[PDB]
This record gives sequence, structure tokens and C-alpha cells, in this order.
Amino acid sequence: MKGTIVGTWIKTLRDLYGNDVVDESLKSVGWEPDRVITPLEDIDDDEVRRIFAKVSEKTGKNVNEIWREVGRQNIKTFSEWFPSYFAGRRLVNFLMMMDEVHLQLTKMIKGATPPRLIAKPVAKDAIEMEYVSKRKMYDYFLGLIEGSSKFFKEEISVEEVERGEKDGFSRLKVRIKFKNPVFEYKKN
Ligand code: HEM
Ligand SMILES: [Xe]
Ligand SMILES: [Xe]
Repeated sequence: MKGTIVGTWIKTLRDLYGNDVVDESLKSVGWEPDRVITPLEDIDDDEVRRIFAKVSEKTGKNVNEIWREVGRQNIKTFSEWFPSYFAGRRLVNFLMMMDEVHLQLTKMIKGATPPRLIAKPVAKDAIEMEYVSKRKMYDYFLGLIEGSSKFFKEEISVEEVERGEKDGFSRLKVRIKFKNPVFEYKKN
């Protein structure tokens, strides 16, 4: 996982569950409880999973509920630390640019495996968005969508059309409906 983002997860974990739960979880994979992850670092996915396992053991919540909660809250953390991704955007634009953002922010990394998040309009008031990634982080993806709706104060309905593995990649396709029209037909 890219260091920058893992750093957001640590703050978000503090904001959700408190410093003692977080310090002890980090200590438990042998990190400095106060480690600051730089953009010069990448973090092994499995260390992150062990950190979240410890958070689940200490809070009594299942680890998927933790990811879902972290996805929701991490939007606010992103809006504080990387505000230029939010500045003067609406929810629909923010969502449709995510796939590109995720490529741009990992293109400097040798052998990068960003999640793909391709979105396409399927109706005047709805898009489809498909998460595709080896990492299987379905709750984090859903929680980020939920968090995005909260941050932008735009209500959506989220239908999970399908979820499963295909050719070694986890995939989750959702249909996101907005309260008003957001697309119109135009000459292609
Ligand atoms: C300012 C907003 C955001 C930024 C800067 C950002 C950036 C990143 C970066 C750099 C990674 C690491 C990828 C890697 O190391 O391979 C990541 C992980 C991830 N991103 Fe975001 N992200 C943002 C918002 C979102 C949103 C809205 C979604 C979903 C709609 C999303 C979905 C995910 C997921 C599910 C992961 C976990 C990695 C995986 O599933 O393979 N992100 N993000
Ligand atoms: Xe973490
Ligand atoms: Xe992870």
C-alpha cells in the first residue's frame, strides 16, 4: 500500500477508536507507536492487515466493519490532508475522476497495483462504478462512497449489483443513484 494512504489510515483509526487502541496495534507489528509514514515509503499489505486484526481484537468489532467505518471516516481525513482533490467539486465529478487519480498517484511506483475504479453514466441520475483489485477491500470501497456522500452533503442510493472474483481480481460493481439529474445525452 502506498505510504501516504497508510498514514491517513492511522490518523483515521485514532479518530475512530482512540490512541491506546492504535498505539498498541502498531506496537504489535513492531512499529514505533508514533511512526510517521513518509511518501518515500510503501507499506506491506499484510502488515496493514495484522494492524487491522489487532484493532478488531481490541474493539470487539469484526474487521470488515472496521474497514467500512474507516472508509467512511477516511474521506474527512483525505479532505483535510489533500484538500485539492475536493476544492470546488461536486460528488459526481469527484467519483468519476477517482480511477484516474488512483493511476496518477501510483504511476511513480515500480510495479504499482492501484485499485481500478472505472465509473460510467447509465442514466440521467445514476452511474455505475466497478471496483477491481487483487486486494479484496470491498468494505473500505463502500465506506469511502458513503463518506463521499456525507462530505459533499449529496444524498445517494447505492445498489450493489455484483461482487466476486474473476481472473484473480476481486470485483464489486455498484449502481449509484443521485437525487437529481446529473447527466444528459450529448452527440458522441
Ligand atoms: C482524495 C481522495 C483519494 C485519494 C487521494 C486516494 C488515493 C489512494 C491511493 C494512493 C491508494 C493506494 C493504492 C496502492 O498503493 O496501490 C488508495 C487506495 C484505495 N482507494 Fe483511494 N483515494 C481517494 C479516494 C478514494 C475513493 C472515493 C475511493 C472509492 C470510490 C477509493 C478507493 C480506494 C480503495 C478501495 C483502496 C484500497 C486499495 C485496493 O483496494 O486495492 N479511494 N487510494
Ligand atoms: Xe494502518
Ligand atoms: Xe490492506
